[PDB]
Amino acid sequence: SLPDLKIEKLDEGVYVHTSFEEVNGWGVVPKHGLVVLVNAEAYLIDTPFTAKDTEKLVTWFVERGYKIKGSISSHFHSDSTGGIEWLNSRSIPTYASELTNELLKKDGKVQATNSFSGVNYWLVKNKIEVFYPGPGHTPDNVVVWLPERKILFGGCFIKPYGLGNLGDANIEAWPKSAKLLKSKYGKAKLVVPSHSEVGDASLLKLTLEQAVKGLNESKKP
Ligand SMILES: [Zn+2]
Ligand SMILES: [Zn+2]
Repeated sequence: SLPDLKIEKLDEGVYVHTSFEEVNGWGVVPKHGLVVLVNAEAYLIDTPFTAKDTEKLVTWFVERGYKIKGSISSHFHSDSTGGIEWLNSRSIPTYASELTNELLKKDGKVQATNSFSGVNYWLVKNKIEVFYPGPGHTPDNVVVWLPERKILFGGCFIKPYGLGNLGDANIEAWPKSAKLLKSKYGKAKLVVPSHSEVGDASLLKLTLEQAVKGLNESKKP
């Protein structure tokens, strides 16, 4: 009564996990995150929505011989953070920016056990980089960059065709943030949005255009 968790190889050492929720007005919405393999260590880039799918995901990798070293959540909404509590319960390190952890707390959610400040953060040196482009979809949204394969996980900041719900957005800042992100990751081979298909670096430009339009629409009565 709700489509099963998918796990699909995207590139060498990189898998996309897709979990599903019904969202009022939007239908059955896929949520994409990654699993990144560094030698025999696995890192979750976003959790699924639920504890149950987070556990399915972890078990798939552990069964195949990988050690779950950590998760990083790209923003505070539950499509990035739903599994943090379960991971914490299993003593799997969970990561989020300081600002994401603040907004988890404000939202009455379980926090990541580890936090980081600043604009650039290496989760794994030379392998998994976290970048804060500025506010957009949410105040805290970050992207995750995999330098070896030139893969950008955009999370819910990358919105090539429409912005989604602006309830927690900073629409005034989003164009400036999008310009920064576009300027920094023109090199991306694959850009992975949360809620639409994988594309290339062109999704950075499309997101900027959407942000610009959305800011314009915000200024109409
Ligand atoms: Zn969100
Ligand atoms: Zn989302």
